[PDB]
Order: sequence, then C-alpha cells, then structure tokens
Amino acid sequence: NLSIDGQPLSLPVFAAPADPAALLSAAAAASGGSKPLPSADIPAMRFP
Amino acid sequence: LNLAEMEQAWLKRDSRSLEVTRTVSLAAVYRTDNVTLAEGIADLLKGN
Repeated sequence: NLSIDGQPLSLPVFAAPADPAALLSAAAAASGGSKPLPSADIPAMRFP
Repeated sequence: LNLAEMEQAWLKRDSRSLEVTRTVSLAAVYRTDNVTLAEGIADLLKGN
C-alpha cells in the first residue's frame, strides 16, 4: 500500500504505552503473646 | 539490674530466724582442765 517513493499511505500502527505500575509492599501488624505471671511465695516483710 | 537481682535474692533468702543466747560460766570451762579460775588467776604473780 505504498506510494511511488515507497512511503506508506497508511497511518502507522499506534500503540498507547502501559501505565506505570504502583509500587506496593507487605505491611503486617506485629504479633506477640503476653507473658504469664511468675510464681508466688510469701515474703518476710509485712504488707505496708 | 544486678542490684535488683541481688535484692530479690535477698528477699527470697531473708526470712525470720531463731535467736538463742547462751551464757558461759567460764569457771566451769577452766574446770575442764581442773586448774580453774579461782586459783588460776590468783597464783599468777610475775612480770614474765
């Protein structure tokens, strides 16, 4: 479909470029169980 | 931190304890050698 100079009579095949991808990273809340209470024993000092 | 570790080791080891007095009649423990005190100090008269 060329002209006499070999130039194309058609409009060229266009291609719209891809959009830039949005970056995304992993986000996690920290996980952790509580610590149990230590054992008991009666002291030598009174309560006050 | 180390002072508090030692304080808690104290408060676990610190408790009430037995308190006994004992009276020594020293004339009787010199009497175990039978050269007892009432003559034993009395016969000593010297500048040795």
